[PDB]
Amino acid sequence: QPGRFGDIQSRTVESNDLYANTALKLARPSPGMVHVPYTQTPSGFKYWL
Amino acid sequence: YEHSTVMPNVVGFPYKAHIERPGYSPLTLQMQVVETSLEPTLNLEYITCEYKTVVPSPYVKCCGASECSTKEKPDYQCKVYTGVYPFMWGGAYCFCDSENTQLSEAYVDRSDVCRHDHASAYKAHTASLKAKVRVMYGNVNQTVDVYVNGDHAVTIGGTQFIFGPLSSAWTPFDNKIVVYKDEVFNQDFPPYGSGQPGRFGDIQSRTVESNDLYANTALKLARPSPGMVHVPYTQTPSGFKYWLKEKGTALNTKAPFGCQIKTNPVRAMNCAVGNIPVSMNLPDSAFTRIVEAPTIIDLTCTVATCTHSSDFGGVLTLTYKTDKNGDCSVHSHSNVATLQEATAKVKTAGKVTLHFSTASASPSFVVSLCSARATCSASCEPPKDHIVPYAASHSNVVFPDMSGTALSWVQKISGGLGAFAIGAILVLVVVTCIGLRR
Amino acid sequence: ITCRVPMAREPTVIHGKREVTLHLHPDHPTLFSYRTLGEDPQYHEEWVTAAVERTIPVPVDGMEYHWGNNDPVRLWSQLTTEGKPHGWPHQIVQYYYGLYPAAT
Ligand SMILES: *[C@@H]1O[C@H](CO)[C@@H](O[C@@H]2O[C@H](CO)[C@@H](O)[C@H](O)[C@H]2NC(C)=O)[C@H](O)[C@H]1NC(C)=O
Ligand SMILES: *[C@@H]1O[C@H](CO)[C@@H](O)[C@H](O)[C@H]1NC(C)=O
Repeated sequence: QPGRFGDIQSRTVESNDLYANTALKLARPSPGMVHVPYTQTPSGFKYWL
Repeated sequence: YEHSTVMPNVVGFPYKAHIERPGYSPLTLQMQVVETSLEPTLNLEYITCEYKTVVPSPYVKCCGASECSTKEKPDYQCKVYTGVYPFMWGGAYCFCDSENTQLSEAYVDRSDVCRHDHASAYKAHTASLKAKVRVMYGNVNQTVDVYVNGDHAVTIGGTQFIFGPLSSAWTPFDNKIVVYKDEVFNQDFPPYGSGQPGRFGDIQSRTVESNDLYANTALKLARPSPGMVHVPYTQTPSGFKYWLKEKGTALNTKAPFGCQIKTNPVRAMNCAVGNIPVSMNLPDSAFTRIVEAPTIIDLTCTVATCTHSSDFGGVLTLTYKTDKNGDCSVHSHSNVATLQEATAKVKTAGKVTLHFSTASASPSFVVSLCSARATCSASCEPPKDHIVPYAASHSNVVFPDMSGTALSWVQKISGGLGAFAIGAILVLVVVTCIGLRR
Repeated sequence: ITCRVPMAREPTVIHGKREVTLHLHPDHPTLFSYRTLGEDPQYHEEWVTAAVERTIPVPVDGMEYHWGNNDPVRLWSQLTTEGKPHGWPHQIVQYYYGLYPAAT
């Protein structure tokens, strides 16, 4: 679950598959600007730490 | 034709109004309320803002004496001190060692900026209501703004509508309110001319352009320290900033009934309370003759699915026998269930489908299609989703019909017990009568 | 003049029986407030500094919460419970008690 322990997991340290759930929602850029906005829940690993 | 009915004062709740007169096809009216605003009448009492203290340069007299006279100025405070020895960078100031007098004075005046930043005090009276209503029927679909007081009348498609007056006279503002920027506070404030220092109302003014001012800030002067030139003074801080620091909880986050508070002008919007009575006068051009409208015979009703939820969680099927295809008006004659569509299309096949919303476990209601009527009873199950983001689209009714399973069980139990009791009464009466015969 | 301010992160919502649980992850001290749309509202407001969890009651009338600088968000609760409303009498009474305890 996002925001808690284990938001991203890998089967091993050298695996190529990854499962992530952080609610990466986008948003419309402000008029007359060049940028990409996004809202994302902070890393849950730091929260657990 | 004249008609009158009552609608619930809930924003976004559809209302179906059924009008029937002999010799004409029944009509259904769709009425909705998009926004409602309640505004009271105010009488300005005073305004308050931050102040400033004017302390002009002190007067020093060498080998002499001075006396000051009072002046008409807010909180004017004057004093004269003797035996002073002013000093500056060049050296001494006067010959006389102990014959110098210092005259000091200070006063208070409103801030040069507080025209832009000020807080107003108001007294609230009876409040008037205005609303915006959307009306749909036939090929007419229009939104108009009305006064909900029983006087204003509007015309739509040759039809006269009159709204109000509101059933319950309820207002969120108390007698005395305080307005600042975009927030209102339901708090008591001191009357004019009786302000206290350090709290709200340290300085006062009748209006923003007033040339008069009443201030009470405890301006106290003191004797200057020896060998210096300055005017010391101690004074309680401005009460306006103190009030700004711990004003409390604004009405915007405390008003009941979930209606929003706005300023300029002060008003409350979407205050869901009470019901609105509406009266209407219709012309003869909005109806249709019986000859043109289709004829429906042998109408019966069966329910397909029922799940009492916020949305239209119920579907049923209607069977009929007609003579020609066309359009009819469908209505629900009971408050227990609400229909979604008001006009339906009927063809030679004889099958139509309708969607409805309900709250009771076992609803029972009469459904009318054109000139025909039928009865519907259903069995429903509760939903599983806990929290949903749309408001309820049904009137809260919970008491089930007498034909429901639980009521059937209690009826059967009571009937058995009553029959047993009647049997006991009959047995005792027969026994005592037989005993009295001898 | 016109003065620019950021929008707070969207909270995390977990549903429940007449209750919601909000996980809040602020980046600055932010004002969080909530109220109920009933006759007597249980208004509340506070300052949030660190990541926290909160429980908010949602009656059948409705709840409105304000977080950061986003628009207020409104929620409603349906009539949900356990037990069959068309079965044996004890199931009937248990379901109705789930709806309203005191009356039943
Ligand atoms: C110049 O200084 C002398 C002080 O030497 C001042 O004389 C004083 O005048 C006051 C006012 O009448 C008297 O009360 C004092 O007794 C005087 N002092 C002496 C020592 O006589 C004089 O007034 C000053 N002149 C000006 C123009 O400032
Ligand atoms: C009535 O008009 C409004 C305004 O254009 C529109 O949003 C609404 O969908 C219309 N209703 C119908 C039933 O067409």
